[PDB]
Amino acid sequence: NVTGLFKDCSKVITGLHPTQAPTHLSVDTKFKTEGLCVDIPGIPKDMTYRRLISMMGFKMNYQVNGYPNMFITREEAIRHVRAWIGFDVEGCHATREAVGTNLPLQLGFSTGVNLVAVPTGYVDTPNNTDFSRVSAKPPPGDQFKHLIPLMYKGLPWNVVRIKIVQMLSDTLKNLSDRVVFVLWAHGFELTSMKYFVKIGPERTCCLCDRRATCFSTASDTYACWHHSIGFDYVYNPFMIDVQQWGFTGNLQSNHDLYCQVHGNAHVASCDAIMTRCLAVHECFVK
Amino acid sequence: AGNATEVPANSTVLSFCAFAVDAAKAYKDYLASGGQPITNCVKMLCTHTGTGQAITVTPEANMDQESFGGASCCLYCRCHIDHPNPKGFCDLKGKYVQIPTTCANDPVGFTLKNTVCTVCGMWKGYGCSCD
Ligand SMILES: O=C(c1ccccc1)N1CC(O)C1
Ligand SMILES: [Zn+2]
Ligand SMILES: [Zn+2]
Ligand SMILES: [Zn+2]
Ligand SMILES: [Zn+2]
Repeated sequence: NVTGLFKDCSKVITGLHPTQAPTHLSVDTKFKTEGLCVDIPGIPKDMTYRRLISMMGFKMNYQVNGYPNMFITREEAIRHVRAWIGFDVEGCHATREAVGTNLPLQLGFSTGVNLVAVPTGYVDTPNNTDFSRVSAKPPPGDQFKHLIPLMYKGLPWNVVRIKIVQMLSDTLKNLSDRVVFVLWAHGFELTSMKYFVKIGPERTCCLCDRRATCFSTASDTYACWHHSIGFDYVYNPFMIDVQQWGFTGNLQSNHDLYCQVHGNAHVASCDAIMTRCLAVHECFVK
Repeated sequence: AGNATEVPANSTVLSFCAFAVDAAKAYKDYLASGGQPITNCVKMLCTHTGTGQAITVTPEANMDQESFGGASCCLYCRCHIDHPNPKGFCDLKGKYVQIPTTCANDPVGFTLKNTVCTVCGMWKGYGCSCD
């Protein structure tokens, strides 16, 4: 029994030395005997590897005192309709030195904003995990051809996450004390959130009594949407996956049952607008 | 394509700690709310006649310890997140770590909560000959 979370996507034929492998599964077979591992004199550690580790497959089903649930019920989401932001991500595929994982490329929101990131992954090395640019290509097919020019228009993730926090803060500061990301088939959106979301216990802002919605790695401080200028992470967001409400078929076919004003322009922001629109029609119309 | 590194019993705890502002506090809180410790560590077979020093080049478990692969006992290596060290490098990856047998059910939690004496090389409270 294995999971795809933290799958090693490198093309290295062998596993790791016992001192460098993060897990027993990832140790090379040559060291495995009698149910455990052995150190073998004369078999050295590898001092130059770069192994891409997949961030697909997160499971946010913990129940830890004082930490809020990220995924919320339809009833809780309805009460916080003013906090709804549709979110969709179009990815690119690892290539060359790695294969088998998707990296965020175009991040789209129901505000109409599309942000483009440099293809970046989590690469294990002999000393740490290096969050770095990795070789990538858009998926093949005419439905994905629009992503080709985006491979050279990306911004570094330290810039993209600041822009996400600024956009959310500007949109929501007079609407809600939180954000509820409205998703359709959430797996890749949750993988993309690893790049710009942090979690922890509920906190209050560094300048008022409002709950904290943002975090700064510069000062290790917390802010609400009003006081988050310069903050780089979204803190304790909420989310809901609309696809889990009983719909069959794709996003567009279900969106089109209630709405005709949102034509499919085939972009992350358009999928994010259709997802929020479908949720609004399903919960509030008629 | 690719090769799995993890088992499903660790998905929840690793996801929780991978997103936390404070991963060490999140792991401690996860255990206090009844969660299971991280499993699938690299436990070594050895002769239990070693020096007993905490962090070593080869397994050095004495009869009161077990030896593990160092990266596998490091929360930051297991979650693929930043290390707290100034330059962001790991002091356990590429070494073996000796853990008291009484604590070997949770090697990741042990390394998070304990300190190595710089003078004698043994864990403070679990072998240190200085105090
Ligand atoms: O033993 C492993 C391994 C590497 C990384 C993660 C898990 C297992 N390999 C032999 C070669 O096909 C890759
Ligand atoms: Zn505030
Ligand atoms: Zn619509
Ligand atoms: Zn480490
Ligand atoms: Zn000492």
